[PDB]
Amino acid sequence: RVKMHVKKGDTVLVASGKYKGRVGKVKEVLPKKYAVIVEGVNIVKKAVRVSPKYPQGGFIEKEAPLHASKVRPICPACGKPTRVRKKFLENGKKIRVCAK
Amino acid sequence: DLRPNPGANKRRKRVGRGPGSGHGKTATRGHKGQKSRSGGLKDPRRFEGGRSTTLMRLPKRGMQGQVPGEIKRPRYQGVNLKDLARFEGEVTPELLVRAGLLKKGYRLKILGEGEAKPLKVVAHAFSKSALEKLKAAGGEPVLLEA
Amino acid sequence: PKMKTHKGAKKRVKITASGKVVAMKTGKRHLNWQKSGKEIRQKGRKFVLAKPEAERIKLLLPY
Amino acid sequence: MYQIPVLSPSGRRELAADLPAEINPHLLWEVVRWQLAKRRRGTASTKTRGEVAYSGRKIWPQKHTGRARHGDIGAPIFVGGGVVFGPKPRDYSYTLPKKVRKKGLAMAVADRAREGKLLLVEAFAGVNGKTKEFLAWAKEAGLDGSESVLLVTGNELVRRAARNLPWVVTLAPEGLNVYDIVRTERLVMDLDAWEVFQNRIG
RNA sequence: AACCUGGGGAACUGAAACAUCUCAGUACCCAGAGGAGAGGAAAGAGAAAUCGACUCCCUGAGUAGCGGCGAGCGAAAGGGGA
RNA sequence: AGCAGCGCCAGAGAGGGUGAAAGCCCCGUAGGCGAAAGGUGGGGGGAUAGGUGAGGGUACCCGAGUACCCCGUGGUUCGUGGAGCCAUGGGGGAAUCUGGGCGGACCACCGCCUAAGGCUAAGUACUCCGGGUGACCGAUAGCGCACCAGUACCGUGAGGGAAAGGUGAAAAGAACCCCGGGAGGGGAGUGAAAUAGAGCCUGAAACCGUGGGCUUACAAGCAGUCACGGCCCCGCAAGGGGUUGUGGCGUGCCUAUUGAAGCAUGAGCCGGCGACUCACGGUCGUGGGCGAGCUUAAGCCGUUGAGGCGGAGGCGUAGGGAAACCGAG
Ligand SMILES: [Mg+2]
Ligand SMILES: [Mg+2]
Ligand SMILES: [Mg+2]
Ligand SMILES: [Mg+2]
Ligand SMILES: [Mg+2]
Ligand SMILES: [Mg+2]
Ligand SMILES: [Mg+2]
Ligand SMILES: [Mg+2]
Ligand SMILES: [Mg+2]
Ligand SMILES: [Mg+2]
Ligand SMILES: [Mg+2]
Ligand SMILES: [Mg+2]
Ligand SMILES: [Mg+2]
Ligand SMILES: [Mg+2]
Ligand SMILES: [Mg+2]
Ligand SMILES: [Mg+2]
Ligand SMILES: [Mg+2]
Ligand SMILES: [Mg+2]
Ligand SMILES: [Mg+2]
Ligand SMILES: [Mg+2]
Ligand SMILES: [Mg+2]
Ligand SMILES: [Mg+2]
Ligand SMILES: [Mg+2]
Ligand SMILES: [Mg+2]
Ligand SMILES: [Mg+2]
Ligand SMILES: [Mg+2]
Ligand SMILES: [Mg+2]
Ligand SMILES: [Mg+2]
Ligand SMILES: [Mg+2]
Ligand SMILES: [Mg+2]
Ligand SMILES: [Mg+2]
Ligand SMILES: [Mg+2]
Ligand SMILES: [Mg+2]
Ligand SMILES: [Mg+2]
Ligand SMILES: [Mg+2]
Ligand SMILES: [Mg+2]
Ligand SMILES: [Mg+2]
Ligand SMILES: [Mg+2]
Ligand SMILES: [Mg+2]
Ligand SMILES: [Mg+2]
Ligand SMILES: [Mg+2]
Ligand SMILES: [Mg+2]
Ligand SMILES: [Mg+2]
Ligand SMILES: [Mg+2]
Ligand SMILES: [Mg+2]
Ligand SMILES: [Mg+2]
Ligand SMILES: [Mg+2]
Ligand SMILES: [Mg+2]
Ligand SMILES: [Mg+2]
Ligand SMILES: [Mg+2]
Ligand SMILES: [Mg+2]
Ligand SMILES: [Mg+2]
Ligand SMILES: [Mg+2]
Ligand SMILES: [Mg+2]
Ligand SMILES: [Mg+2]
Ligand SMILES: [Mg+2]
Ligand SMILES: [Mg+2]
Ligand SMILES: [Mg+2]
Ligand SMILES: [Mg+2]
Ligand SMILES: [Mg+2]
Ligand SMILES: [Mg+2]
Ligand SMILES: [Mg+2]
Ligand SMILES: [Mg+2]
Ligand SMILES: [Mg+2]
Ligand SMILES: [Mg+2]
Ligand SMILES: [Mg+2]
Ligand SMILES: [Mg+2]
Ligand SMILES: [Mg+2]
Ligand SMILES: [Mg+2]
Repeated sequence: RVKMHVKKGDTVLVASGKYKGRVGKVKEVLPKKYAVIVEGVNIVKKAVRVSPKYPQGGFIEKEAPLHASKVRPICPACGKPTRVRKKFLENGKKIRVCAK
Repeated sequence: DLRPNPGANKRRKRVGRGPGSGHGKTATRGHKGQKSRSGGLKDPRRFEGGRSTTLMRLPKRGMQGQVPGEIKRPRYQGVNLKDLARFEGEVTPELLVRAGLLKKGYRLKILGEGEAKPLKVVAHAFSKSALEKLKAAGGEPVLLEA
Repeated sequence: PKMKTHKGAKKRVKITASGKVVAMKTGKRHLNWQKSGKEIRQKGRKFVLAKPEAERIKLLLPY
Repeated sequence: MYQIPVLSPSGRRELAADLPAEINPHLLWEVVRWQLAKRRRGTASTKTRGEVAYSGRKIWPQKHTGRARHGDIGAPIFVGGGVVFGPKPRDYSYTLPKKVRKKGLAMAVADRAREGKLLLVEAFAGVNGKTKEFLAWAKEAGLDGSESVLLVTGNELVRRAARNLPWVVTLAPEGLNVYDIVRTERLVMDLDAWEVFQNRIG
């Protein structure tokens, strides 16, 4: 509960810092930390790997989660605050003026 | 006129003294110096001679008390007819207390200094002297009875 | 919290409208015997105090 | 002083007043000091060696131990121990003589008039509680927003308007008080209020 | 937890010793009550042919009085309030 | 998010967060809406239990080991006092309104009230609990506990009772090579920064060390100071800094004392903790408001860091006397 926010698995712009500007599908949202994942901060883990299984495990420059606040959702007009509007039955989220 | 300088009036200067210092008031306290300068001293007004007090003097106050004590009894408030001149109309217990110089003191007694303005002045008692003062220029009406 | 008046003093000392402190003279209640008329006549009246007079007033308070 | 600017549709009709002439600088202070002490919460407390937790067991013999004589760990020489003359909570209020409060109110409002900044108004065209309206009314009124303003008014909607403006201090008429008056640059008040200010004194 | 009521109930200490007195009906022990507990519709007040249950605050008042009349202790009625 | 440019919102410019300093990014804020279920709920409504008349006669009833009296005590402002009132351990022991109790011994008068059965909301007290706010603390503070604390540990036991918070924006937590058994390091790498590298922000002092400058093995010392001189260093020089050779001078600090370098007290050293406060009431002084006046207390209304109402009451305007009383005396 309450832990909910800005977006979810979908499409998003990053008004952040390093990746200020970039846009991308949020392949991840973890609310316990308040952090999403797009394709922005993606830094390098020199690490072999933690668990011995699967010998090699990757220097992978994997996708470093973001403060869920540095990303904004987006439509025809890109990057808008979200409004919540009620249909005739449910709750769908209109945007700064558009919808979806 | 703003919060800068509506400041205190060049002299209400709050400034308590501090006795831990090194220069001012120092090893000892504000004063001190010695011993029996610690947590207290016997009184020292009324009390400590160290000896037989200067209540060598002696109760005269005949009628100090009695178990049930104070005896209710009509007390009279002296008001001069010099502070009477202060107005014109019909001066009465109600009035002198209603504003000024009576104050619930069950009984009005006009008396004494000043010159009497010719007028009615009800009260519970007058001065042999003040009865004159005004009786020689106006109405003296006396207290209640029943 | 509110000093209490000192009843012992109340019971034996008046503070005069100017500010003096009056007491009955000591010495007139049984040392008595043969003492001049003067002696015990003189003892009959009130006197005025001094430095303890100030000590005195401190007690008689709401008084 | 005397002639104070009034507003209405029909224009500036500068009406007069009977506010003091002399401003006791000090007295204002006395009142502002007072408004500010009475508004305190007592709230700061600390534990004497009494309220502190530790047992009272005298910590050692005090003899032939050859450590320094001691009682309980509660004692303030001890770290963790109880505080000495640390603050208990308390009432900071005092009753400033009414007459003094009154003088001050006058003199405050007084001060601001002689300067010029006092403006009684009326033509509150700022219909409903919508900043943008009062913002407009403020414009065509000589309230650039450049100077701090204590709007005093009965009109709760006018109140609603000014509210969220950083340069403004809305406040019902009876709320008039000297800290606030001085606290600010311009005094602007509804005539219905300056009437009630004249009630408390006029 | 604390608050409350009843049964029981200290001493240091103060009095510049101390015993009455004080500390204090406090500390504590015990029984009970509860969202409170007590008190409560006059065999009352106390001096006005007056008031009109009870409880709480302001006041009365450090007054009335109590007191090895020491140290100290310390009301009520009435008045303003809830 | 700073600076700049041009905009907008505001019943919302409380506050928090986001890589630093954001009304407009995020969570909020103002304003406004919501309960099937459980709890609460006379505030509104309804109903039931109950309740309400006037005169005359009658003298039936109106709370018993009770009133009352005495002995012993308690409560009260009341300490045996002139000692009532209320309460009651012991003894005696009534009446039913021609009854009884009280109004401070007692009596007479006048007046008040109806004991010896019980119940009664509100106003009041408190704070384990939830929330809001702070001229409240900021890890030796604040609760004993910000941390896995009533723990560890200590006591047979009652019981006592600690210490211990902080990488970074993100773990990106340092692959890989090298020396080493490891630890730990050196490179490489990440990071804005790694003397931010993992009890890792800042990182003071005591304390230990390495390098450099001046200095010291015929010299006497509260360890410094004054002078001159040599050396080293900064500046073009006039100058300054460091060091100390010789000469002059020179009895630590605090405490306590007639008197301390004192062979009197205290102190290994450093860091942090550590002692004249507040409340009420007095009394002087002082800044100010008002003035023969001045001032409100609880509280009520307002607000939600707005004030106002509230004269009960207090101080003052008359003193003197033990008092009755009299009164500028
Ligand atoms: Mg941004
Ligand atoms: Mg002492
Ligand atoms: Mg002697
Ligand atoms: Mg005088
Ligand atoms: Mg004679
Ligand atoms: Mg008095
Ligand atoms: Mg204790
Ligand atoms: Mg403990
Ligand atoms: Mg030792
Ligand atoms: Mg503490
Ligand atoms: Mg209690
Ligand atoms: Mg003693
Ligand atoms: Mg003693
Ligand atoms: Mg003593
Ligand atoms: Mg008890
Ligand atoms: Mg219960
Ligand atoms: Mg309640
Ligand atoms: Mg109850
Ligand atoms: Mg009961
Ligand atoms: Mg009855
Ligand atoms: Mg009763
Ligand atoms: Mg009647
Ligand atoms: Mg004696
Ligand atoms: Mg007592
Ligand atoms: Mg109330
Ligand atoms: Mg109340
Ligand atoms: Mg514009
Ligand atoms: Mg901000
Ligand atoms: Mg809903
Ligand atoms: Mg609702
Ligand atoms: Mg109710
Ligand atoms: Mg009906
Ligand atoms: Mg019926
Ligand atoms: Mg009949
Ligand atoms: Mg009996
Ligand atoms: Mg009797
Ligand atoms: Mg007794
Ligand atoms: Mg008795
Ligand atoms: Mg006795
Ligand atoms: Mg009797
Ligand atoms: Mg009996
Ligand atoms: Mg009688
Ligand atoms: Mg009779
Ligand atoms: Mg709480
Ligand atoms: Mg709380
Ligand atoms: Mg605190
Ligand atoms: Mg701690
Ligand atoms: Mg620590
Ligand atoms: Mg805790
Ligand atoms: Mg053990
Ligand atoms: Mg790792
Ligand atoms: Mg390495
Ligand atoms: Mg390799
Ligand atoms: Mg091996
Ligand atoms: Mg390791
Ligand atoms: Mg840095
Ligand atoms: Mg560093
Ligand atoms: Mg390590
Ligand atoms: Mg380490
Ligand atoms: Mg270091
Ligand atoms: Mg060098
Ligand atoms: Mg040599
Ligand atoms: Mg050098
Ligand atoms: Mg020595
Ligand atoms: Mg020594
Ligand atoms: Mg010694
Ligand atoms: Mg030390
Ligand atoms: Mg030693
Ligand atoms: Mg004081």
